[PDB]
Amino acid sequence: EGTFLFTSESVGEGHPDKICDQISDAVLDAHLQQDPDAKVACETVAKTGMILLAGEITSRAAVDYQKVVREAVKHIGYDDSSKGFDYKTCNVLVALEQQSPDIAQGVHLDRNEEDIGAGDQGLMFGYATDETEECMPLTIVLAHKLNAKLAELRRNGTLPWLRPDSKTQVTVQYMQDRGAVLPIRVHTIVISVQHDEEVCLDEMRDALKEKVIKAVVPAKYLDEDTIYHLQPSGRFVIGGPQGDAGLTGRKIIVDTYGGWGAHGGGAFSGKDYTKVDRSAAYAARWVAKSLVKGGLCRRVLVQVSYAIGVSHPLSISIFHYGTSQKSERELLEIVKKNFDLRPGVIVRDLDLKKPIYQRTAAYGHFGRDSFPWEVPKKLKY
Amino acid sequence: EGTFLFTSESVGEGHPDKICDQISDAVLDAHLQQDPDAKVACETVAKTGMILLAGEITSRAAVDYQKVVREAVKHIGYDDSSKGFDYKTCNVLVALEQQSPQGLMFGYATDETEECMPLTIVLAHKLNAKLAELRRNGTLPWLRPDSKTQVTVQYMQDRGAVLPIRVHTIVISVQHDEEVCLDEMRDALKEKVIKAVVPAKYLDEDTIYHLQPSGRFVIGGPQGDAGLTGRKIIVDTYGGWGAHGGGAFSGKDYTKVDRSAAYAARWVAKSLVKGGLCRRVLVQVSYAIGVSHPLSISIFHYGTSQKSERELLEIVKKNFDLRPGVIVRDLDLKKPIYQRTAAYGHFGRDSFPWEVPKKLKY
Amino acid sequence: LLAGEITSRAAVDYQKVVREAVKHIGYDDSSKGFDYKTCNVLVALEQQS
Amino acid sequence: IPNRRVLVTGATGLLGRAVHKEFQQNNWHAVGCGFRRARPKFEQVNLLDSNAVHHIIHDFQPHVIVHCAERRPDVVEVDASGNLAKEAAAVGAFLIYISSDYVFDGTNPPYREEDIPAPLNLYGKTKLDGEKAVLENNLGAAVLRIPILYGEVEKLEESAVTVMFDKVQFSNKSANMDHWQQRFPTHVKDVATVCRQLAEKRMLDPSIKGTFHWSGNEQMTKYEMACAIADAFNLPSSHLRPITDSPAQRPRNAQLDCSKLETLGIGQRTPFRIGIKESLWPFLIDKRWRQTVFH
Ligand SMILES: Nc1ncnc2c1ncn2[C@@H]1O[C@H](CO)[C@@H](O)[C@H]1O
Repeated sequence: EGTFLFTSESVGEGHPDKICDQISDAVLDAHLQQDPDAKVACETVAKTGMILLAGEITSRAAVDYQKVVREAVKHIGYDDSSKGFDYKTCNVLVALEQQSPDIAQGVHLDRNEEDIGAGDQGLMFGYATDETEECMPLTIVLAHKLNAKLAELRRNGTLPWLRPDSKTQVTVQYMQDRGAVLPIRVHTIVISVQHDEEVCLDEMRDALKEKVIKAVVPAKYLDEDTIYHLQPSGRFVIGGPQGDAGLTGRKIIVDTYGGWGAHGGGAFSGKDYTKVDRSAAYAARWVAKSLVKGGLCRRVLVQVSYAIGVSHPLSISIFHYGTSQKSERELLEIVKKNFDLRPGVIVRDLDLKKPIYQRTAAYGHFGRDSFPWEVPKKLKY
Repeated sequence: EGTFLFTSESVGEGHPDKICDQISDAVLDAHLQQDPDAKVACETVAKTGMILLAGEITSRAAVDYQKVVREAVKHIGYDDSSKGFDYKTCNVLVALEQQSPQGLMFGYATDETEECMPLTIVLAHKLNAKLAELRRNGTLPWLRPDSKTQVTVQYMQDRGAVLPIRVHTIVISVQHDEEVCLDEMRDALKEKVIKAVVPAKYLDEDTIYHLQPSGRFVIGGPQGDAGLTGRKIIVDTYGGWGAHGGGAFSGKDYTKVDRSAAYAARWVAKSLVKGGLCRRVLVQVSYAIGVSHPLSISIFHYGTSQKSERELLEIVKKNFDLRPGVIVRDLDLKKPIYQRTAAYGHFGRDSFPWEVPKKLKY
Repeated sequence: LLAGEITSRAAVDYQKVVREAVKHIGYDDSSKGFDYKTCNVLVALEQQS
Repeated sequence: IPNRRVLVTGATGLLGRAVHKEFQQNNWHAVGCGFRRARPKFEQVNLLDSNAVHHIIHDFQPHVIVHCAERRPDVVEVDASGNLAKEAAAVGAFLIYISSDYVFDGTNPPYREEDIPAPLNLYGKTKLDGEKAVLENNLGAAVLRIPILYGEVEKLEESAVTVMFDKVQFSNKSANMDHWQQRFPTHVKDVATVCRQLAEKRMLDPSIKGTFHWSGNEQMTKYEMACAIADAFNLPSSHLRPITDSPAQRPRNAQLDCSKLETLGIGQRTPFRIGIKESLWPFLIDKRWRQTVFH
């Protein structure tokens, strides 16, 4: 047949590499409140006792970094030596400078806003698939919503023995179909998630399966052979930044398409609208969703690239996996007519100065209701 | 038509995110060179005057991190306060938690270059390495370590494979001194660098040049931006081409499938194409929990093979042992080599094992 | 945080030293402000032989 | 959120994917089933498993049912067909047993809702056996008959009209094409609608049955279809031999007669220009070369 397997993963708010992605976006949000024109590249580190901030910021705003970090760590749910970590008593080192003068003069100074140049150079992709309502790959959609379900149940209390670190791998048996891909059945699910001392191992799997999995996954994709590795580590209560090493932007395939389509390198969190690693990556997603929802293809991947201090993209590229009647140039030409993909227009079109980034820090940036880039444009061809 | 664009990027040795990647594998080299069964997840954060080492280690080794850190920075070429950084003064904090005793990997290869790599990233790497070379001759003595490059190729689709027709746009930004004037640099980047690196057939008079489009690049290195280990994984792998589950390579030891199985996946895919069976291929190995052997393997040959996937797969099963334990043995993954990988990409390089095709009996 | 120059043959588990001392002093839970189990330990010693 | 119910057998196959979806875009609670490729889109139910069949008819409570139950050629050479009518009639479900024109001789056009059946082959015959079986186990059932079906296919072999497309594309190969035997292409999307309206009209008349005929108004042969198909994508047409030989089993025409069924405002006919052009664009060479999991 054309039957392949495929796996994508997500992680919980309280996984180190996602604590940083989220703290960084907190500091971003912070600055944007008092100053929407703040420039922010805040990379964050989480070691056993430590959250260290590092990066560069230009922002009129003054921010209490101690508070923003600790408030977000608290929101994440780490508050005792019982758990790995505790906002009340943790080390917070700051190493934030003013920003490089050589970027300022040749990126954002003395320029009519629609013609500000790229913050950096680089390449960004953006992808879409008719395989789900949200135009995202089932694998990565299910994967995220498991860690979402987990956290929701942690917070509202029905599963109080839950603790914020988690990981979820979701393997699906797919089938080709005139270029598009058709999910058939969930082949394997894995869930390790940090737990309390009290609750025993066999109530936890019983729980994961009926409270979490069954809620999230439509029974159509499950059958008898569907395999479940729920808490296959066992002794996962010692969990979080303790023992470990977090960094912002070490979960970029989780942050996006769970390994589908493509990715051009750029990390999202801790960066503002001038960093095209983020802005043009939300835009390219906007494009590829708008094309699919507008019925032009069932499946599409889009690439753009920028050069530092240059407003227009250096190259747009459309691959439609043979799923459109229109050729690939025909879609590309439609995209020229309907999108201005300079970083100064994208900020308007998607409102990228509002302090909303801490939502995007976990459970993925793409395929979610509220986000500006997820609202397809009515296209005029 | 059936003509398209595609772009890829690389960075020079001096880039803060890549500085970090070198130091993490420098630290790995250093440990294995004593205990060759060392277990290592070494992060490195680099920022103005700081190198921070973080994350679990288990080893029998005694490593003078000061020596390791500084010897890498010295090598990379940051030796005076004027460049923004100096291995003689830089602060070296260390937060490693030593002791003393699942998913999916992708490989890719293409017929479009001698090294079986998407042309876009090949040229991007060569430009950064060329710069570094010229810096280290003192042919271009006004060079500095941090740089960046991006190459947009104009391809043609052809029967599942891709045909590079021309270079369409090249971007180079490199850190320089405050003496040399702007024209001298852009005139040097074109002739002594780009024209030395790129086949003259792919260059013509429409090829768009962005040489120091930043305008002025004196402040850089860990100064100009924060740097972190494993933040350039698409530069480290296939430049946007192929696929990527999401493994950061550097600072991890051979016991990390993310790194070892990735290397083998490349080894395979390259062998297949070098072996005359495919023009292009992606190889997708999915390890599951409780299996020495890869549970599944899919081979996407973009229809460039006279053989079926099943046919192609079988060849692999009877040529390759992809049990993690065997991979480390077959590819000699206990040598203090890894620092050499952490710059100009892990794939497409001849010194490396996983880049030497296994000749295929089938 | 540890700072400053040493010259020695001994190899020393600074993690161990710093934590077993902080325990003996009696900082055992984050209820108290400090904990030998959860605290960061940075080392910045400049050691030769 | 809809009330009255439809079950579609062979809803994994070409005819049934249209039948099921055509009900379920005009407010019906629609549930197709199939033996193969059922999950996730349809229920898993083997027709020759007599227990499982009633198990789903019981549970769901279908007011109207539509049997279709392949890889077309064949076009050269059952019985739970009717066992379904037994079970379907019990629960008060109007069964529509889709059948082939191949039940006939093929000597005078047309053939009527009434005419004498005389099958010349394996296939033709056992489609008759199914009509008896269906109808005598329950004389409250329509035997809606159809000609050759093209439709919007997933693999070419799903239709005897579509299998030809490879032949039509490659000029470098020459192949022959059957002109001896007359043919009658019909969209499954149209049969989907005739099946839908012959059900919404089982209330506006509470007793309809006793055989029904439906076809498309576009007379062609394998060859004449092929050249339309070239002319839809604008391809070279002249690598294609006609024939009037018999490379001896098939009918040489049948043609259906849709008097009764047209009468009640029950019909739809998508032109073959478009019908087929919309079906076969994904199997253009250039689109096939472009259809891979990764770019
Ligand atoms: N003035 C500049 N022009 C172009 N690139 C730069 C400049 N300053 C820093 N960079 C590069 O871009 C990244 C952050 O913008 C840094 O890691 C560095 O490699």
